[PDB]
Formats: sequence, C-alpha cells, structure tokens
Amino acid sequence: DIVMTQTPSSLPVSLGDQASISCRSSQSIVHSNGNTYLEWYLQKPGQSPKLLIYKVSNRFSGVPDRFSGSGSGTDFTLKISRVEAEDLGIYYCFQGSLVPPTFGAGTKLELKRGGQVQLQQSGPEDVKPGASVKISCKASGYSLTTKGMGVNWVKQSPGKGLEWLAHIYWDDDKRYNPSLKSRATLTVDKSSSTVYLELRSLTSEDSSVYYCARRGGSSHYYAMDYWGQGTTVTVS
Repeated sequence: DIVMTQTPSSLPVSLGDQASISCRSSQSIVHSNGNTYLEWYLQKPGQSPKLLIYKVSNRFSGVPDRFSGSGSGTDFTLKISRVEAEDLGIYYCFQGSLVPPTFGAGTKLELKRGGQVQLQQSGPEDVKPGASVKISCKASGYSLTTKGMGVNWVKQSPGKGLEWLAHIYWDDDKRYNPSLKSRATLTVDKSSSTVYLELRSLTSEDSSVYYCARRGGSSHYYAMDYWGQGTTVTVS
C-alpha cells in the first residue's frame, strides 16, 4: 500500500523550454536488499507506455541524452533541459520495490498554444458481467524461463489512471494484487511461450484496457522495458 504523490499533473511548456517533474512517496521505497527501484514512463496518446528510466538516476537505451532521475530518499524528480517534438506525452512515476507496486497519477505534458523483442496480446474481449475471461500475452525475441526476467500485468482505466495487477516470474512464482480479491489467476504455456491472465466474475469497474509488461533482467534492475500492444476488455 504505497501511494506515489501526484506531482504537477498539468505541465504546459513551449519548445526548448526547460522541464522538470517531481515524484514523492508516502513511505520509504528503499527495498530490503538496499536497492531502490524507481522507474519513469511516457505514454503517447495512442501508444503503449514507454520506459524512460530504470533504477532512479540510470536511464534506458534509446533514450535521448538529456533526462535526469534525481531521486533521493522518499523524494524523486525528473528533469528535461530541452523539450522537442516527440518528447510530448504524459509521464508516470513508478516504484517496483515494496509489496504492491504503484504509479503516480502521472503528469500531462502538453504544448501551450498561441502566437528484436516483441510481445503480442490477444484480441479484445466483450462479455456480460459475472462471466470469466482469459487473455494471452505471447513473447518473442528471448526465453521467458531465463533467470531474472518475469512478466508483469498492467491495467489502465481511463481517467482512473494506471494500475498494477499481477506478475509471473520465470520460476513461475505468482503474486497478485490484493485489491483484486485474488480473483485473477495466472497461467503460462511454456511451449508456445504465451502467458495467460484469467479474471473471474467480471464487474463494470473491471472494464478497461489491459497491458502485458516484461520485467527486465538484472541489467535493467527489473523494470518494464518492453510492453504489449494492450488488449481491451468491456462488460455489459
């Protein structure tokens, strides 16, 4: 039960303007074993979440030279010295450390006007409430049974922000989210390397778009580097 502070959700800027976001945590996110796992993500309006930063200060590959996780203690922040075209989008701060992980409500970065490895997910599922559904996440480009890597699951309810659900390690140990009331049960087909997530007795609040996410190796300090396309679930 870790609540990540919202921080300046609305962030208008002109181009080339300096940009800085913050993140603050209720309790200490410093994990037993002494590492603090904090990650920063970007979501384009149409796109899937994109990992900007892994383990606070450190940053992901393919990410432009100017970004800084400045995080220290329970206080965290991300700075962009120069803003360009594709840098626009909405940002989330995420902690992968204590118990049930959580995101921030996220920050909207919008222009002020004036003047390989691939993951694949199942199709959309539309079904009456009270029913049960199962979706697929198929991974290619690596071995799911490799040590250090596991598969997470993320749901995005529009306007309700981002939410974490379940995770399955390579050693098959599964942990779910307590708020799910342990309705969900993970499954994995090792032959075709597809990971299944089943949800029992659906309700209206369970209607959302669900994402498949890979916890990276220890080199990435267990961050979500590669994401699914997402699958969309709705109830009647």
